[PDB]
Amino acid sequence: TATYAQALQSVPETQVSQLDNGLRVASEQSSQPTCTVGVWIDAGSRYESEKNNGAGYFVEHLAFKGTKNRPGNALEKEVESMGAHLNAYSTREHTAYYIKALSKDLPKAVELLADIVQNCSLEDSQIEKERDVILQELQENDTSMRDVVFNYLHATAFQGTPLAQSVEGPSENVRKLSRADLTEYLSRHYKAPRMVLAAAGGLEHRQLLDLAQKHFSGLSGTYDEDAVPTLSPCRFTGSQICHREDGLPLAHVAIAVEGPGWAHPDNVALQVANAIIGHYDCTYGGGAHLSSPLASIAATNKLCQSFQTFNICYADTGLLGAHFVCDHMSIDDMMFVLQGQWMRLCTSATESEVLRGKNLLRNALVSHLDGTTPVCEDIGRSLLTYGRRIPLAEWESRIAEVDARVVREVCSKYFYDQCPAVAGFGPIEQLPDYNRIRSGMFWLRF
Amino acid sequence: AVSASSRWLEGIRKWYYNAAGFNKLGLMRDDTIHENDDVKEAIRRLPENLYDDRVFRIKRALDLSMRQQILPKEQWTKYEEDKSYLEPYLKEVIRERKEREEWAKK
Amino acid sequence: PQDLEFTRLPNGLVIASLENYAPASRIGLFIKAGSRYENSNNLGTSHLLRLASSLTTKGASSFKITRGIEAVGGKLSVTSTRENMAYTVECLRDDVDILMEFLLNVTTAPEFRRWEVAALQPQLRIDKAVALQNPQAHVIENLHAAAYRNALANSLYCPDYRIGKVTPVELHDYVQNHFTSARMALIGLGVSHPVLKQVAEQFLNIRGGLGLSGAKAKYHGGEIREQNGDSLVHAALVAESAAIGSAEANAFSVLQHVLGAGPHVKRGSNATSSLYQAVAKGVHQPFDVSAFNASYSDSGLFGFYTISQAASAGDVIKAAYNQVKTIAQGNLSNPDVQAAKNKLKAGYLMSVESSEGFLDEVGSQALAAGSYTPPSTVLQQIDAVADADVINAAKKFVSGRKSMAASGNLGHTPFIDEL
Amino acid sequence: RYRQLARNWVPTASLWGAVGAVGLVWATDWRLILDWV
Amino acid sequence: KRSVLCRESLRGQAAGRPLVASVSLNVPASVRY
Repeated sequence: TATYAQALQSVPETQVSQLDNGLRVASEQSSQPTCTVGVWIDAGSRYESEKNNGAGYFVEHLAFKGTKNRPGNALEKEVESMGAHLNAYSTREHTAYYIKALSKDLPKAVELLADIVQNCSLEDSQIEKERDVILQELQENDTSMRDVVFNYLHATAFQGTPLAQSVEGPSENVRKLSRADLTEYLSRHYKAPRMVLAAAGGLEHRQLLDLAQKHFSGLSGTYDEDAVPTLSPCRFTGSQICHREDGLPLAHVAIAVEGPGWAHPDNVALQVANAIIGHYDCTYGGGAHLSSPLASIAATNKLCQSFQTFNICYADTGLLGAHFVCDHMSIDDMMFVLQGQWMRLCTSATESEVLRGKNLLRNALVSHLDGTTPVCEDIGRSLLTYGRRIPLAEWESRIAEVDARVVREVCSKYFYDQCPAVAGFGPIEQLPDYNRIRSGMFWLRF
Repeated sequence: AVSASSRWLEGIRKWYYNAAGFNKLGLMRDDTIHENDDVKEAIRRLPENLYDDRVFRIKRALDLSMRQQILPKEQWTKYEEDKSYLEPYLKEVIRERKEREEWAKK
Repeated sequence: PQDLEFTRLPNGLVIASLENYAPASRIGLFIKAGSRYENSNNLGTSHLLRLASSLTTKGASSFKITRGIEAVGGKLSVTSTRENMAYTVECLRDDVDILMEFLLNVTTAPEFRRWEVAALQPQLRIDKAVALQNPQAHVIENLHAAAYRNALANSLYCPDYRIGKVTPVELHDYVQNHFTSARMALIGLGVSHPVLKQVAEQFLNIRGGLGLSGAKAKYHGGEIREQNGDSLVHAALVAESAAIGSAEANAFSVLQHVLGAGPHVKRGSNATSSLYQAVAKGVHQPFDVSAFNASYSDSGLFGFYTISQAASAGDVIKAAYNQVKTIAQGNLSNPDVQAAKNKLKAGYLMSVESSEGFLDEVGSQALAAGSYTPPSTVLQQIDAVADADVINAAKKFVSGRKSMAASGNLGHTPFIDEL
Repeated sequence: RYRQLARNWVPTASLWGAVGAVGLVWATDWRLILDWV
Repeated sequence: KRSVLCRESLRGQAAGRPLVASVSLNVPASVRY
């Protein structure tokens, strides 16, 4: 026998460790076969200037194509030889490269990763080859309404800020981009303490720490002169950005209220809140019986195709809201139910309801952590986000303090009387007038 | 402790059903129901046979009403043949909605 | 701490359990009913069954079932393949009992009401529609229906003409014949085996022999071609692989990887992938291609998949073939087999590095063998493959009845006689 | 039973009603009610 | 529909035990290999 709480407390704690330069070393042990070592660098798209708006993201196509040590296809081959998959993901705040591989392969694993981060053999040929690729990716991204809309959203809520630029970057900055500029980019942002070397699985922390190739460090200040925030608050202006194309079959809407940074007591309570509204698709087995009203209504009345609430969390900014793709004649009804849900939430939450969302959260938060890759990302990203804590067991506690009053007061800070950030990609012809959406965040009637 | 009462109760019931226009009309007690939201969903759940039948009997009924004529003595609905065919369906529908209501308390 | 614990009953149903440390437990009843269990008159009933898992059953109304799991933040997944149908059930340690009594109703007490089953019907189209968005699904599907004749050539997704015609008796009959004791395997990731058994004993004792659907295997070379308007064209080329959990099979798997091109690197190109290299050299700039490898109880399918443009279709297609011909001509050096191997080994391990992964792997094995083979042993088996063996298996593709399925503008797609 | 479900509204509901009732009278400015303040 | 123009293509099917495994869950839904 064993009970949830118990299990929680028993989980393998994460060991945070540091090199002389600030290289951060973390790791969760399990003495299991596979391992996923990763280096989670935290210089993203929000550091880029207007020109290098897509720099970072361009580095990421060269990351895996040569080191002065390992030229043309020597990374992949070796990676292929190793049998460990190698992925590179890039966010507006966080670039990361990781390897998946047999636990016995750490030796050449961590070597490889380290190698990758530092030496990247980038010739004019590779730059001009990547350009063509990028430009083609961009064209492909335009074919994705969800991706088109979610950018939009960020550009309008972040209008007039470095944060509102596409990680993919501006079309023509890809063309223009000077070869010298990737260097400065890397040079200036790849310097730990930014970086974290994380990992999970069957390894011994001790050895990870040691294994870290101590080759280059943070070439930065020892004093406050550095303290000028590179992480300067970003205005999250409330506007809307409607982009009507009656040629497309369905309609994308992403509506938001600005939210907390990464770290905040309100920030878990919110999640419990979106537990309640939930998320929904054409294929959900429960339709009409789902316990989330937007879900039931939608299910019942063929109101939408798929809808999902989100909490986007950034240091000094946050995007909260949901997003629904609906026929052209259903935009308004969907807008009505959702906002409706919000309001109800901050005035009328019932303990029942909050308690169910509570529990949902736990699961969401436990099940994600199943597998090696997943644990590695949490550990890496956790360190630049929330700093060097791994709030895993805390969660349940924090989640536990949840009350129907807690959830109600926490929701009304961020959604009530607050001005929305609304983007669509029409048929938006029926999409609610900015003032209508606005008045939906307060309760006279409806 | 209902022996005499049950028989007596049964006796009272036949007279009301026979007495009622529904028996005379030829539409079974179930077709006389007030069509409301629960009845409505039970109706929808009926088999083609069961269901089409209700449509004809109400068809024949509303036709008689329109003409003010009663059906022949030979062709009437006899109490002993109480097809409570709606009942089954109707029950659940309510059953399901009671549950839903109850699940919504807290 | 405690390793799994299988147990075959008198009925013949398998059950396993692993009290893990962490907070999340997940049951999964895998019933042996795949899509291969339907006939011409029964096609599309697994599909509907898959989608009817929240309908009223004997002890639990559709409402209770869904609001119930919501209550507690659980998820109920009903996954199926051509051979099996896993009924997954996740939830919090403390709530497994509330949840299990749901899985049991859903699976042993289904009550397919004319009215309820009728509402669903339309969901089939919606479901089919979304899954047919990925060329992979319709081609892959078309592949199975051309290469087989009778059982495994039945697709997962209801045939357009059947949709509204899937009757209640049909569902009730499929459950009855296939959702039975001999074909079932319980599997827990965070439950007590002692208490699991009890329950298994109390609720999973139903009789039903195999093949009341019409079990049997057979391979038949054929080509299904779907013309489109899309620039890109997909096509599969496949011949009878070796069977499930057999040496030949395993061999194939290892050969698969020698050519197999599932990128291990984001934005990265394979240097390892022979197919990719060979294809690449004779091919244009934009293209993509991968080794395909399927294995089922009573036959397999091995061969490759291509994604070219309209006028490259052939070039790619042949190029791929030629290269796989090379290995069958004998040309294959030791260095590459060992890399392959280690690639595969790595893969399998990662595959089971997750709860969901593990729970599938376990159940899966339950239905095939009747026990749980540990990873290590697994790993040994793959290693045993001979560098020749690989070639030998590859010989078989080139000298095995061909069966292909393509989509897109097919001006430049080789036919059987073309290659 | 019912009150617990509507408790949040009860507090919020109570405030709106008092405000609404007082406001109408205040806009209305009936003399008898006002005399008391 | 997602444009498939570049080198990025990396889809082709072949797993260990599972092959072309389709999931339908009460909450989520998908198609793997």
